Amino acid sequence: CRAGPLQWLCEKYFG
Repeated sequence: CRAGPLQWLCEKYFG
């Protein structure tokens, strides 16, 4: 995961 632009996305959706 891109730990900035997608960080929120990865945590929320992708666990």
